[PDB]
Amino acid sequence: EEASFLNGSDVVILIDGVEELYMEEIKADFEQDEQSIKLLGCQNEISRVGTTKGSFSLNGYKTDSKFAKLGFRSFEIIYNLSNSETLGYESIRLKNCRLKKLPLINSKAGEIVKIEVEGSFRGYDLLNEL
Amino acid sequence: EEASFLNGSDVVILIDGVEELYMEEIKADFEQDEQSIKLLGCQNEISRVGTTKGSFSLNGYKTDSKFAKLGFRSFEIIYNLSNSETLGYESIRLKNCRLKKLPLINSKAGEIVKIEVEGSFRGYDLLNEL
Amino acid sequence: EIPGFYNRFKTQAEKSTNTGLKGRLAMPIRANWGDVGKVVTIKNDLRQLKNLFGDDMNYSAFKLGKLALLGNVKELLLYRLVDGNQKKGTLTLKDTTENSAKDVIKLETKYPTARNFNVTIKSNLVDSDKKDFIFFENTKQLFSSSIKGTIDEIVLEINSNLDNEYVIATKVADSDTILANVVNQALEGGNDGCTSITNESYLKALEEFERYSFDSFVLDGVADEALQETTKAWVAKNKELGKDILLFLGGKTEDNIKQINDKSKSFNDENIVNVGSSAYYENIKYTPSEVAVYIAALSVSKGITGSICNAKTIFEEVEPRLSQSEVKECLKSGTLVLDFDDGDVIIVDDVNTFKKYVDDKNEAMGYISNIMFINTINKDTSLKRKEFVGKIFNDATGQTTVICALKKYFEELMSQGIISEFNVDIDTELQATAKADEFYWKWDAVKVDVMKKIYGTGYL
Amino acid sequence: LDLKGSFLFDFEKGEFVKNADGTLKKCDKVQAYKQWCQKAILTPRYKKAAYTNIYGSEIKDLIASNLSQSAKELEITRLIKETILVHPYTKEVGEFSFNWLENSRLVEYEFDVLTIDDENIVIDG
Amino acid sequence: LDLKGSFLFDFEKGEFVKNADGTLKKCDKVQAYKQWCQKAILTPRYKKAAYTNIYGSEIKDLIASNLSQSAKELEITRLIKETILVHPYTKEVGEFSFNWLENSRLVEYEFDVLTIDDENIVIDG
Amino acid sequence: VIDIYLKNEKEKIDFHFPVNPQDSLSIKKEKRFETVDIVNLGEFDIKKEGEKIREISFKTFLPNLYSELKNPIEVVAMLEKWVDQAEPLRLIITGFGYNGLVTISSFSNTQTAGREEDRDIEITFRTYRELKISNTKTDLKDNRPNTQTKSKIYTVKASDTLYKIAKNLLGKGSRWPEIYNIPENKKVIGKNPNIIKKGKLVIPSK
Repeated sequence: EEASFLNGSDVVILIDGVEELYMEEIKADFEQDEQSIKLLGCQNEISRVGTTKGSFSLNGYKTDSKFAKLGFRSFEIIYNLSNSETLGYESIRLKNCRLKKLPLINSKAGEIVKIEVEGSFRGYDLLNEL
Repeated sequence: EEASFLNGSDVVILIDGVEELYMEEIKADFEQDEQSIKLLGCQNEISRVGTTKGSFSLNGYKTDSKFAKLGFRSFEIIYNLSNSETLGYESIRLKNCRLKKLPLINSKAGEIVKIEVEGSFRGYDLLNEL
Repeated sequence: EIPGFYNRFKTQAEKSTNTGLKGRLAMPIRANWGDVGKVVTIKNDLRQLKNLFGDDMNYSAFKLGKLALLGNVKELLLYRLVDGNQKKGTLTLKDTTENSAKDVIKLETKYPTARNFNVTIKSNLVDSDKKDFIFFENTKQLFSSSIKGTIDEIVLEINSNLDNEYVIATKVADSDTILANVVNQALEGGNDGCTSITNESYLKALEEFERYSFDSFVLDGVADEALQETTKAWVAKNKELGKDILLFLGGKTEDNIKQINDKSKSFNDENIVNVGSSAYYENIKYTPSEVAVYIAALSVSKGITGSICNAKTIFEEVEPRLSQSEVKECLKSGTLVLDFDDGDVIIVDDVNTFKKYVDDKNEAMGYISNIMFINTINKDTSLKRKEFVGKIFNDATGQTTVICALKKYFEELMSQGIISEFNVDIDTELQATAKADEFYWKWDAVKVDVMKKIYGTGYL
Repeated sequence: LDLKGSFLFDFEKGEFVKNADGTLKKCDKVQAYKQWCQKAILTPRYKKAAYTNIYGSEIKDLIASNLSQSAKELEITRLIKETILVHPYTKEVGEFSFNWLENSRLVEYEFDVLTIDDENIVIDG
Repeated sequence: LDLKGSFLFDFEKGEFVKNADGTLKKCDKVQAYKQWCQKAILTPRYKKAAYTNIYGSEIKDLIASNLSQSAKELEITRLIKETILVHPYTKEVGEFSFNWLENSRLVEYEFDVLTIDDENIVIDG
Repeated sequence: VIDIYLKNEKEKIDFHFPVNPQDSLSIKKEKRFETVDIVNLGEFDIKKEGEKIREISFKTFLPNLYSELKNPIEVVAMLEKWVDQAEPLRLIITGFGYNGLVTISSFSNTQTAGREEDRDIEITFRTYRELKISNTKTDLKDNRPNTQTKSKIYTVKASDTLYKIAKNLLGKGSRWPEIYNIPENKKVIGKNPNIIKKGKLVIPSK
């Protein structure tokens, strides 16, 4: 047993090839509409794969009008997670992603102006596997 | 790394060109009904853009019958967020917005008379990008 | 080839039908042609057998090899048994310009044989500076080619062309002028060694076969008692070495039902099978020893799932036709008998020689399919054994790994529908004294059998 | 039906096989049909003016086509199948197989079925 | 059909081309048709009383129209297409293109297809 | 991998669909038969010898910007033109493994509220067939579809002869007087049909 975990401090995100270092949360999932159909002779139901759909959520602290200016244009998100205790790093890129809604305005009381972005992505590429 | 965030204290809101400084919360989103359809040969689903719909929520402390008197008339909301640590400011205006419901009455116990407004807006304009 | 469209046509018999076959068989064949004194594998192709050992039906190679091939065996391990006295067809060709007629080229058959390879060289009518070298097998042309007069090219050209799988040229000496014209000069001096095969010579094939692995072994269509007893001991020896070989035999041609049944009763090993009937195939008789080749091939080809309880054989007629009582005696004696039914020769009941005891659980051991099922599992476990003997740490995790491997392997047999229920577990008794390669385990399974008989009762 | 025999022609040598008598080697109806099938495959369509539009194939023209691999496989199946089936003796051609043994160099199989290959029902009143 | 030839007329010079003999330069049916097409395009409809309602176009009147750019593009396509197609020799006109090279000053292309441009099927029983 | 190709021939256009057929393809097959009842026996099925026309349908969208591409408006105009084409179209579907002559029965485009540049398409095809209206004897069947097209005007080559042009370009070859009797062909060709020159433009009939 050894400590080889990873921390969000190591996260590096290039929104369209630009380091959006101000994003303090990110998550992306690649789900499949697995059809499940029940066969006559088989007791247990059979699950059949289907087409995949990529969704991603990304929220941070506002520092400019980047996303509002970006609009619904297609773009790319490159995510790099690097182990610092030992060398090696994971690197992912969402092949073609679009926003589902512009967080046009958001603010409340004395709190910092947080920004939340949600969208979908067609596909992905796994550039490094650790 | 440097501190260049923004705080809701810097928020300036002109409801129909009038400083409604008593609103201590605002948020507006500009969402799109992104159609998602699955193609025969492509494993991953294809997402197709659609028409946009603008929604906004705005709540504060009551100080007059402005909103009840306003009714469902169309109007404009100009939002200005200004960086104070460094110069520069964002400026948005919701091009054509209407209330979805008049908060006609609301009060409870010894609490301050808060007011909550929800509506939709047809479009927007980005007047400054920081 | 040039870019473009090319096409050919082939008879449907030339289809690559070798896919999907099963089983491995061995044979100490007598052959007129091919490699001598070694085992060779054939992938169930008639042409491959034809090229490797010719097509002389007089010789046991092509004859029995064809029958085993018709049995749909995945791989046939043929050994060219020989008497000795082995020789290759050879010839020496001579030069013209030297009045002494200098010998310059020696030709030789690719393999030892006695067939009539012949050479005819004539002046090339287009150009005397060349000559046409036509290679013959008896009166049949076998290969033709024109050649330059220089000796080195002539040996090269003979060894160059595709159709010289039969003969290889060799230079004895150099010369300038072309070889002398000759017609149909036989490559004398060869010998196939089929003459007067010794009883002992079979034993050489046995030892050679031992290094290989095969599902069953069948004799070369010979009912000699000494060979059968020798092979009986040989197969029994290989069982003690872990090699589970199934033996197929057939009694002598003149043996009656009494002799055959006594022979089967005399040795009732479950690894031994006696054929008690000759058979016909396009007017060519096959003695019970010869028929055992086809019986062995069918049993081996069926593998685990199938059986030959009522398989329709390729044969056309069986000389000894037995009544039900005679069938019952032969079947009770462990004799495997083919029966004629409505123009069809059908093997009956899948029996082996083991019928004397059938002590309760050993009743199943009297059938070939049951024994084949048992032997294959032992082979599969033996394969998995040798991957771990003294090569994995004998710990509980490692032992659990072995059990997981064996348990999953049996689960594949469940997927085939072969087995209804199975269990594999730690042999706690023999586990009390474990060592590096002496971990011990136990198992038992319930083989699914093929439907054999039906009883109907018409209530009225 | 009464199809008739024809004369052998070794496509390997590109010459007619003739007996020692010197007469050309006759052969069976079925042999003639197989001889015809290979010839029709090798004859490009619409180009050799002796024959009508029915005869011949178009496999050579497919080489220059820009269709994908899978599309070319179907076109090969259509072209070979159409060319052969014009003969009365053909019953069915199919079971096509393909093997792109190199990056862009192909080997394909197909199986032909004769009229005589049909299975006949056995019954009479 | 038997369309007939006509006489050249250099639209650049606005005069008939005549040979050194002094006779007007005759030209081919297809040349005559091309000569006719340009003339019909330049002839406004309903205004030059010599011709019936079939002849002529209305492109000039579209200039004063208040329709949007895209609407004017379709009207140009309709007007040019309608004017040309009256001729028997026309098969099809289309593939229109537009380029508003300045703010409100336009250049457009279109492609004409003759009756002879048709492709004919090759077959007979 | 899946692709769709429509190889029009009367217009030598090899259209390739930019977009795969949305959700799912499907082709039916139904044996052509009739049902008949018999007194005291009941229903029976009688097969009818003829085959049956069957349809292939799907839907797509012609995107504005994507691999070869063209404007959706022109593509719709292309297909709508092809709908009225009497001559058949060759449809090939790679992954589905379909290949045969078809003709477009119905076609429809659509502009959604957003995505105004794209055009949602719903198309339907019908399996195509042909109607082929002394010394009786067995001969080759006329199964080959005759889908091949040539220009309506021919440029004579060096080795050509008027009979050869007729056979290559009009079938039987004895059809040459049809080419010659056209007055334009008579004018360009000499008064001797047997004599011809490389270049002369010739107009096959129809």
